Amino acid sequence: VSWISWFCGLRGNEFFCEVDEDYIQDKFNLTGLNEQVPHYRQALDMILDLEPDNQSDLIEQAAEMLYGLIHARYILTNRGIAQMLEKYQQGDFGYCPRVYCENQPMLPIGLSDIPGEAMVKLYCPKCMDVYTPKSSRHHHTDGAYFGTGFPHMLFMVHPEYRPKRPANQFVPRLYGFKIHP
Amino acid sequence: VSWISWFCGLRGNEFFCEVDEDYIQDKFNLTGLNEQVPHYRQALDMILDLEQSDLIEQAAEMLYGLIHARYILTNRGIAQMLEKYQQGDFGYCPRVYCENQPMLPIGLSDIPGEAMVKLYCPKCMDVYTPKSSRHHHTDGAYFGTGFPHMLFMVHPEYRPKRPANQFVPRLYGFKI
Ligand SMILES: [Zn+2]
Ligand SMILES: [Zn+2]
Repeated sequence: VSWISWFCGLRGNEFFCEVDEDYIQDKFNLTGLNEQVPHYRQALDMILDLEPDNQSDLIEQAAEMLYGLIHARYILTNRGIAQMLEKYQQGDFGYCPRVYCENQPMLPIGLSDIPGEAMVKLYCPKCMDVYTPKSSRHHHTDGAYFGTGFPHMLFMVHPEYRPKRPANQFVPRLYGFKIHP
Repeated sequence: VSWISWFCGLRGNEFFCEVDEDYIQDKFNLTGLNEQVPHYRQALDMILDLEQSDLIEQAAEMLYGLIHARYILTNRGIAQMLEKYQQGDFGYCPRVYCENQPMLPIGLSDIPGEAMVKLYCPKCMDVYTPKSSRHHHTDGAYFGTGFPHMLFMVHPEYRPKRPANQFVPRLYGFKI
């Protein structure tokens, strides 16, 4: 088992995909992450199952953070997008709660690209609005681990997947009478 | 425990309120329900606790449910519901920018067996599907289509201030 497969397999991390480590091997992708997560190299090795080095517990955390931040970049590359598109087709991220979006499958998104500013939310292509995950096992995931441009990039590479707009809409009525507004 | 209290207490019936039986005693409220639910009077007694055809029940629920939809249009009903609203009994709007605005139960139709009860957001003014599954077997008709409105059109002070914020898509800090 890889550190990564283990992570992505944990409960609450259903929204993540396994980042190809080739991507991680290209130092050019990790630009500026070093000046962002504590124990950078120590955490980077841990993610790569490389040599460790006394509560080396706080490391796993920075490994999460690091992994998380890398993920946000990865899913902008075609492979990442492909892996995510697959989880999309599997409904891994849930479906739009809005009644008239008829369970349109959602995509994970971040309200900010800066860490620790907001927990990952859910985007609906149909709606084009963002919602809060119904599960709580997802109320501790940083939106920054997904970013703000991911959902868009995906659809701006796979347009055939964009949904047809809602054939129906909510129409308020008191007794069969359309109330306005 | 009274049948009604028993019912409203079951799991999955958190959205219901206890209908004052005085209301039930006025035959004028039950107009046309008799030609809608099977074993009408048998089911009506059961609801009032009056002394495998455990179907006399399936209809008690239906009947109760249909009565409920009417009840919550009366001030008492509205009051009891408004209370459950203040308690968040119906959940909050999933929409991120509605900042957990508490919702109200609603029906997409007043006709039975046509759609399961959905959730209305005053802020949003849109309807959503309950996140729990224990609510995916409740008829919207037991709540009706005009209830949320009636409530707010009697308790305006409760209408929410519109969203101070909105979703703004961006690729890299760039509104797109
Ligand atoms: Zn939607
Ligand atoms: Zn709302």
